[PDB]
This record gives sequence, structure tokens and C-alpha cells, in this order.
Amino acid sequence: MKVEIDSFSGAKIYPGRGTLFVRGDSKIFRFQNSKSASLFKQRKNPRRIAWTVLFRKHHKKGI
Amino acid sequence: MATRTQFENSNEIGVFSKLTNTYCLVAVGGSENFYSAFEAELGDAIPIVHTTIAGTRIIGRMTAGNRRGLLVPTQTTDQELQHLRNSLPDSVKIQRVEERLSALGNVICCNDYVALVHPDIDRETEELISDVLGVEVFRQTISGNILVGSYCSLSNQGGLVHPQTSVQDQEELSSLLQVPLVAGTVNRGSSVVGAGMVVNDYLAVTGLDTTAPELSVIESIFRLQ
Amino acid sequence: SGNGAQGTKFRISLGLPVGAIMNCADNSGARNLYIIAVKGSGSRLNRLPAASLGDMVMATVKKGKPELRKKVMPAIVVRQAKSWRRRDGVFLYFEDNAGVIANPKGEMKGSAITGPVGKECADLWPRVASNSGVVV
Amino acid sequence: SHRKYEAPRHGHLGFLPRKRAASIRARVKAFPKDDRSKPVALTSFLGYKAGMTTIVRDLDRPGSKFHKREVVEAVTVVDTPPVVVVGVVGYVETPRGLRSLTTVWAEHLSDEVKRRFYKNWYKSKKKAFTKYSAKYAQDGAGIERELARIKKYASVVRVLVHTQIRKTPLAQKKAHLAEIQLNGGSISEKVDWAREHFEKTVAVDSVFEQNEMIDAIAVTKGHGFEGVTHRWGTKKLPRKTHRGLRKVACIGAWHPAHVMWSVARAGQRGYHSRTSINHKIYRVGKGDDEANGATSFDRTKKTITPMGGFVHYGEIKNDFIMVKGCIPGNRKRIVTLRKSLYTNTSRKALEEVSLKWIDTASKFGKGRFQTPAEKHAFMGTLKKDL
RNA sequence: UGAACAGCCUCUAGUUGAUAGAAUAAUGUAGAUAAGGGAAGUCGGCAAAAUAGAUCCGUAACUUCGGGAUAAGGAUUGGC
RNA sequence: UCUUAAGGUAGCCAAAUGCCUCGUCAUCUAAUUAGUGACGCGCAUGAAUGGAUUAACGAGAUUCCCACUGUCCCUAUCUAC
RNA sequence: CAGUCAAGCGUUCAUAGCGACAUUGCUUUUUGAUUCUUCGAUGUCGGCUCUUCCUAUCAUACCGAAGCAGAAUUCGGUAAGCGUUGGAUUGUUCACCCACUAAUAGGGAACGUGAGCUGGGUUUAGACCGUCGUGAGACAGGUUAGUUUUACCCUACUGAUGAAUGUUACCGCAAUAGUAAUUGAACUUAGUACGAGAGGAACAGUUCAUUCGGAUAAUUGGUUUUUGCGGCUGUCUGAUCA
RNA sequence: GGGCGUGUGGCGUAGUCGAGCGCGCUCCCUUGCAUGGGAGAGGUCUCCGGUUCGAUUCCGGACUCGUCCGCCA
Ligand SMILES: [Mg+2]
Ligand SMILES: [Mg+2]
Ligand SMILES: [Mg+2]
Ligand SMILES: [Mg+2]
Repeated sequence: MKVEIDSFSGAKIYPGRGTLFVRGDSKIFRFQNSKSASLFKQRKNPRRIAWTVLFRKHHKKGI
Repeated sequence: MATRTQFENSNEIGVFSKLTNTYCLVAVGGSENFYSAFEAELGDAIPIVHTTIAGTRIIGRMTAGNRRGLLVPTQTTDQELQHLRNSLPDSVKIQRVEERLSALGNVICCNDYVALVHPDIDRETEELISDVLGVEVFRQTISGNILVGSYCSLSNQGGLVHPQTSVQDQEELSSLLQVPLVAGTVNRGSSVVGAGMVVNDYLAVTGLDTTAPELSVIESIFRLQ
Repeated sequence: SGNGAQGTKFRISLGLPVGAIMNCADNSGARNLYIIAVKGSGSRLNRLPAASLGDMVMATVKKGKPELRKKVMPAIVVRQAKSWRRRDGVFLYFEDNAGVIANPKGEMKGSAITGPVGKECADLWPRVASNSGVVV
Repeated sequence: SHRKYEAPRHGHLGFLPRKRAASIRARVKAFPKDDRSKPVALTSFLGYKAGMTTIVRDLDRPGSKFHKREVVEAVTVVDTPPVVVVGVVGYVETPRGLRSLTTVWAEHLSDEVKRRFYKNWYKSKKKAFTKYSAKYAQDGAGIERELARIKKYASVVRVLVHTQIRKTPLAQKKAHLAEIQLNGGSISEKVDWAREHFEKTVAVDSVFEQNEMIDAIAVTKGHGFEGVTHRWGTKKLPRKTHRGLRKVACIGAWHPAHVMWSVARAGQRGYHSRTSINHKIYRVGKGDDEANGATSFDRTKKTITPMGGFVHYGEIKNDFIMVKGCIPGNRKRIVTLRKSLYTNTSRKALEEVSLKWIDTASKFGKGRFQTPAEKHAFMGTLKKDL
């Protein structure tokens, strides 16, 4: 199997878990759950959502 | 020979197969006649690999191949990649491509020396083609057809292009590729010639509905005699 | 589907009933396709015949070129936008409903496809896979 | 006049009446057909339904488009402690059917099985099988005359077995007792096997093994009184309907001047005993083993229990059966797993199955992690961890 | 608060009256939400949804020249 | 030319007025006994029995389009009583 | 709707398929005829919903015949097990087109079904037009608007208890009753059999799908009084916190 | 749906079993408020079968058109 990464939060996606979304510019996004999927559809920036890997990498928290 | 073959009724052989000088690739869900054509014509000198690319029977439109290298999309699994690495000779290089257009047989029309690509490919993918295949690259369209792999059939000796192609585009592409090109049809008039057939230096395989003048044009332009 | 099927297809969750309007992905000059029928659909009282990805439908061009309007023609669904499950269990969906025009044998009226197509459609129709830019 | 448009009948008439089951343990109405050549073995087993999870396996179907490719499938887990054999019974065959003639019990009966014979256990002198154990502890006098009676008569031998409810996280303390048919050897060999196995435990791998197609017999989940729209699946009446719309409009013609039995009406939904056939065993797990949830490809030592335990059930410290798909009944319910009544080839019942990965994430939410070590490695250190 | 004797909350004053207790089946009455499609339902878009204040831009055919007109159609709005 | 008091003028129409009739042609739709525009030997239109036209207005009747939605595919769930 | 006879049609040949002139029947899903029951009232069109029955079988199963070479088709037998659709117009039944499908067969059950719905039509009282009438008014002529009541009783049906079989508990047997699965596509057989060619099968095998049914909730989606967490408006608790 | 009748040249129209006239225009001759005259072309008699010797004609079938009567309370 392959363990994919969340396109919004960077969480690990196990097989059969979450959803996938193909945008009209032929780019693939993978969501581990409906929470990150809905934040993506609400167009929030993952650099400003405090629990994401990209936020913690930006803010040097636990790095 | 332009060999008459069908893929279970399908007269498009370039979709389901990829033929180079050094190797051949065929789909796993194929008929005995379809395998027997490549086995009889190619012989034991050239390996024939039954493969699946990205879980799809279509392999010719998914992959772009050369005698020096093979390009596979990102969606190709590790089991398929390892099976191709074991089955293929050590000379060829297999490298995954991470690019949005992702259907390399449609995107890329290539031979041993020179290649035509889709105009809008990424620069890293162009450099990856030039590295792995060792092939000089041009970004060009065939009379406004961006899918140069589907709308051109190319070999070392010559090339077949789209029938509704401007003549000025024909000498421009011929001078750019350093091979003679003929506008013609395959499979009783189907426009998609690269999807219609596969060709290499000594063999061309086409659909059963490809007519005799079309087959004569094929053997004339590819010098298979 | 029916006649021009290259193999079989696993059941995809039906997302396009009769009366649905989808975008027309090819370069044939039509803008949208209006689904009036699904090939191979069964019969149940009050149930609408619905289409999924890779299905062949009967459609009319509601908006587009006048030589394409006001007649019925076959079409092939290439983008679904209703989420469906594969046998590797990913749930996936596009962001719009989209199809292309074809004859009853399945070869495309147009020549190029804009945007992605599904692999369940590209495996089933080789001409769509021939003119398709990206297959996911 | 005739019905204007034809449509199939709503519901199945062969599952009637849709009433509550007589007991919470469903009855095994038929056992596999005996042949007197195989060794003496049980025909079924008892367990408790624990819950469901997913696996990933490589499909082997030579001709499918998903041949030699990974698929993810839903399996359900049945917790099966080793069952305890107390008692055998023999059945003679009469022109009015099968009839039991004697029952010979084991000597020492545990408290969890003799709680089955009581409604008020806490106020009792616990006098059960006391004079029967007094019939024992002689040499043999009142014992092998009944055993030789079962040998001389009794064309069908069944074994009384009972679960070990105290090994499970259930708070019941009162075991389930059942009859399981023996399907090997002669009548004398059957009763000799039973006599040797009195007061002894039989494990689940002695009766089941991998890639075996089995049947699940259980009582379904109860739902109480239900209207006709969800109980039978009839069409909802339109919005502007006076006096309600979750109904059936015409419940019969003028003649015959009675409501027919075939008309869908409201009543009890669920809690019916069902037998679902052809479920393939993917794993016969051992409880005396770590890395139950590990495969040859995963190879991380984790048990089959998810993070936080199975929801509403608990732990799987005993042996278990991983079986493909859905079985009737909800969690914490007794379920009888039975061998197949026929030999199925089908090129699907003969498929050899080797698992690749088993899901052990939490079912009490959107679990991200399979093991607490993986969760700690991903999240780093926290405030509570010093 | 707000344009406002609108709606919502509060002060003075006045009530705390309307058989109650326990559970939460079906079918109701009243209030709601729904993936994908979007009137395919129906005699008929019945019912519901959508729109909504204010500022700026822009506004057709026709006309009894007064209108149509908030036509249509766009953009903005908090706190400091 | 006969008959009659005089023979339907200007206009309008399958109109809320046309039996035949689901009139014929065009348009609208994949498909229209619906709608609209024309045609007129009009069973049985027609001039203060008022005729024709008409801006604005209408809890009036009818057709189409955009938006919108559990009206529907196909049902599910929640709250109060 | 079905027979009998057979002058003829069918290149030739009554009966493969038809069949004139005649003649024997069946059915009560047509419309009549009659007036037996009901006028101290049996709710009156169509649709929606739902069950069952009939066979005079549209499809599916197995067969017989051909003016059956193959493919397609036609006639007939056992057969009602199983299915028989989505729409535009019209209040319609009916009809007529579009389209899918294996097929879109015909009917009954107080012209099934209004204390099941609806109320478009018809069929009150308002109103308009045309024709008729001096007039009041008339018109299976056209148009528009027009209150659809009650079950808590008995039976039936769906589910639920329960006295009495010395008491109580556990494990069982099985009389009887019900019953369920259905249809298609693709690959291959095979461009094979057959045929002069055009054309072009079938059995076995494999992978899927349609309709139906019984469960189930690992995953995905829906639902939110977990009023669980966060945010936001207005007001009130002097502010802050809450 | 059924009944009854109908079908001729480019147009209209005459036909007892043995396709003519008029109108359109082809040409020629002949004339302001533009005529007339003379020779022209023009049919598978709606179609298909039988009778006859030969059917526009008689008969049978089909197509087409025009009339008349027909659903419910
Ligand atoms: Mg309906
Ligand atoms: Mg009826
Ligand atoms: Mg019927
Ligand atoms: Mg859960």
C-alpha cells in the first residue's frame, strides 16, 4: 500500500480513508477528512490554521 | 509488414501497445491473436512485456518510450515499476514523471534522435526527457493539434502526420525533425494516426480496417521493405 | 454504454439523471450537453435513468452552434463531480460534469479534450483516451 | 380494473412474520450433512460480534481488471474464546421426526454455565446438578448404561457446549449453552470423543481454518415499532396528502372484503433471526499472541484491537475470526458460526487470501494513527509528557 | 440598536395564570437540514428556496413624455 | 340579375366568440391536443349590443427563459408538542 | 376472440404462411336492450399509491414447423415462475410522438381503490362571449372563480402480552403455513460453422452489469440539543473575567 | 378509429373498352391607352395485378386527398 499526505494539513492518509478531489486545472488534492476538505472549500490558508504541519513549519513550533 | 491486429475488437493498436526498437509493451488483457502478432513478428530477440500502467489497460497513451529510456506517469504503482525494471533490459532507464498532463504517450511524440512535445509542458519535464531519453526536444503543434503523440506516428526512417495538416507545417516539421513526413490516414480514415498504429525500424502494427493504400503509405514512409 | 464498450465497467455511483446539463469538453463548438437518455439503463417505475462516468448517453446541444442544436446525438461522460468509490477505496470527484460528442460506435466528433478525464472512461473508450490530455 | 403500471412487489414474503425472535441466540435449523469417513469434528461454533474494520489485500482474479492489484475490504471481527464441552445428547429418528432420548452431562459444571439455569442467582442455594454429580463418583453404574444406550440407538449425536463469557469484556457473567452436531466417524466414535472431551475446551482453529466459506446465524438489531415506509420500503405519498404521507394508500380492493396478508403494514422492525451464507474467513487469530494485527508485509507488532478499543465492546484478548463483509446482529451479540452446507467452487470460494495491512485506527472518530508509538512520533512531545 | 410608536433586549409597573408526573414507538401538527442532479414531480413551480438594508456605477423595448425604473446588471459594507 | 327594409362597411380572428378541429403554414422542444406569429366562404366576428389600438396599473387567466430549491430521482435525520 | 369447409393467392403447389362465398361457437375488458335491487342517498371522471388474480404469452426457459443455408423473421405447443419503463402535449381514459430496453402484452377485483390522497374535469349558486328567444332564460358550445366532514366500536390485517396443562428452569423436535431471485452486456469460441458473395451464429469458459430481496455501518456522504469547541450581532449583568 | 367518394399535360378540365380542349410559354407573323393570328412542346390517365383482343374506361388491392360519425363523469 501507499500512505499519502494531506494536501491541506499534511496528515498521513491510510488506504480507504478520506477523499480525493481533482480540480479543473488538473491538480489532485487529497483530504484526510471532511474537516480539512471543508476548510479547503472555504478557501482558508493553511499557513494561518494553527494545527497544520505547514503552520508549525512556518512558526518553528516543534522543529 | 504493417500487421493487421485488433485488441479484442479495437483497431487502435497504439493505444494498447508501445513499440520501440529495443522492447515492446502490451496490455495484460489481450487476446491470443494480439499477443501472437508481436511474438511472431518481433521474435525472441526483442522482449515483450505484458504491463499495466496506473491500473489502466491503455499503456501507449500513458507512456512515452525510447531505446535508451522509458517514461511513466506518477500514478504508476511500485509493483508495476518493479515488474518493468525486472522485465526490461539493463540498458533502458525507467523514471517516473511528476507532471500535470500525465499522459505521456499523448503528450510526447518521440524517436531515437529528436522529439516533439506538447507546447505547455513544464521545464523540469523537458529537461527530464532530454536527460533520460537523451533526445533533443521541440515544443510544436501539428497544424494546431497539441496532442502530437496521438496525431503523429514517428520513427527513424520517416513519419506519418495528421491528414488535415498545412503543407507549410509539413516542410517546417520535416526540416525540424530531419525526416520525411507524409499526411495520411489509418484504420479506414481515422485521424488519430499515432493512436492508430505503432512502428519501429523494421515493424509496423496497425488495425485490421486499415486499407491497402493506407498500408502502402505506411510501408513507403517507414521504409519497412 | 452498450455496443462500443471495450470491456466491462464496475458500478460507479450514478450522478447525472435525465435532464442534467453538463459541460461539453471537446472542441466541436458545442457548449453544453443536455442528457435525455442513458444507454443500457434498466426499467423501474418513477425512477429516472441516471448516468455515471464512462457511460454513453443520448444528448442534445442546448447552447452552442446551430448545426449542432435541435438534434439528438450520442455523448460520453468524462467528468462526474459526484463522488464515487474505486476498488482501491479512494472516494474521488471532479468539480464539474463534462462529456464529449460521439457517434454510436464511440469515436469522437471532436479532436481534443480540455481538462481531465477519468480512467474508468479512458479504459472503456479508446478514442477518448486517444484525444484526452490528462487521464486521472 | 388492472394496475396501470407494473412494478415489483415491495418486500420478501418468505421472511414472514416480521416478529421478534423467540430468543437472543438464533437457532441452527440445519447442520452440514454427515459422512462417516472424516474424523470427529464439530459443525459450528459460538462467538460474540465485536465490530468491523478494513483490510488491504492483493486481489487474485485471473481475468478481472483489478487482477494482481490492491483492494480495501470491510471485515467484521467475532471474538471467540475456547468453548467448553459439557454434555452430549443423542437423537433417535421416528416417523414423527428426530427425538432426543437421553442427555449425559459432564461432572464438574462451572458457575458461568450453571448460571444459565437460574433467573435469580444471587438468592439461591446453588443446588443444580448436585444429585447428578452424586450419580457420578461411583465406578460407572448410572453412566455408561446411558452412554451405551446412545451407542445402541441415537442415529444423531449432538454435543452440549457453552461459551466462556468471563473471558470477554461483556458484563453478563452467564454463559450461552448450545447443541453442536458432530460430523465424523461412527456413533460410538462420536460419543467416545464427547466422553473424552467432557470438562475440556475446544479452540476455534480446531473447527475453522483460513479461506473457508462459512455461515453466520444471529438475531438482527432491533428497531421497535416501525412505519410501513421504512419497514417495507414503499413509496412516500406526495406532500399535499391529508392525514399523513408515510403510509400505503390502498390496502386492498373492495373484494375480497378483508385486508390481505400480503399488504405491507406497520409493526416490529428488526430483532429477527437470520442466516447469512457464504462469508469467507480471512484470519483465524490467536489470542495468546502479540502482532495479531500484523501481516507479513506490515510487520509491526500490534494487536487486532483498535486505538481506544472497539467502540461499545472493548478488547480482543481471546482468539477471533476475521470474516469478510457484514454479518447479521450488532456488537456484543452471541452469533453462531456454521460450516457450509455445500461445497462451493465458484472461482471465488477457492481464492487463497493473504492480507497486506489491517486497520487499527480509532473507530470513535476520524483516527489518524494506527499505534500510539506512531501518534507520538508524528506529534512530537506534548505538555502532559515531560 | 435602528430611518422608524418595525423586530430584538432592558428600566418603572404588572404577572409567573393555561391539569400534572414518567418515558421518547409508529402515524401526525409545527419548525428545520440535506451529497449529485435541478421541475425530470404536478392540471399547474402548489409548497419551499433564492433576492432583500444602505452607498457608488449602470439601466432596454415601449410610451398618453408624466413613466417604465429598485428595470435588467455589477461593486462595496467590520474593528481600530 | 332575382329577392329584401338593407344586404356585414372600416376593422378583427380557430380570439374568453370556429362545430368540423388536435384547422393549415412557420416558430418554440429530443418529442408540444399547450404558447406565439400568420391565413380566412367566419357552424355562429364586427362597429356606444360599441369596433380596433393602447402606456401605466392587477392577491385576474395563459406560455416560455434565467436564478433557485427534497416538487421529484429517493429518501434520511433532528427539535418541540 | 376462436373454429369447420376449401374456390383461390403463394413461380410451380388448397392448407409454409394466408384464405373468398358459407357456417359453428366462445367472452363480458365495447356499446346496446331490459328495469330485478337501491331515490328516510351504496360518494359520481381521471391520476397517484398498493396488493392479488386471469391468460386470449410482449420478453425470459425448453421445444415442434417453415417458401428454416447463416443472420434476421414467421406460425405453433407446455407455460402466468418472473418482468413489462423515462418523457413533451392534453383534466382526460384513449391517442400521438421522443427515447431507453429482453420487452415496453392484454385484462379483472362494486367500470378495485375519495372516513387513502388530489380536485385538473364534470356537476350548484358569481361572471364573459357566440348562437337561439320579444322576454324571463336555454345551450354533452367555449371561458374563468368556486368549504372534499367523523373511526376511540366489531371484524379483518400488522405487530405485542397472556390464565389453565404439579411448580420452575434449560436444551430441543417439526405438524402446518409462507418462500425468491431476475435479466442483460463484453471477451473468447470466431470472422469459425453456413454461404456464390454480401454477410455471419451457437454450446462450454471468464469478467461485469440491470431489476429485486436480506442485512450491516470499517470507509465516504447526509443529519446535530453532544447546545462539544470556536467565532459573530443586538441588549443586560458598572468594566474585566464569566 | 371506422364509413363514403376522389386522383388527366406546367395549371384547369372532357371522358359510353377502340386522351380533346382552354390557360402557361416555344417559335414566327403582326400592334400609341400592346394586341391579335398561325403552326408548337406538354400525359407512363395515382400505382400495382387479373379479364379482354385492348382497359382512362372492367375488377381486386395499395397510396393519396376530401367529406361524415365517434371518450368520461
Ligand atoms: Mg410516475
Ligand atoms: Mg386501477
Ligand atoms: Mg397489467
Ligand atoms: Mg465510528
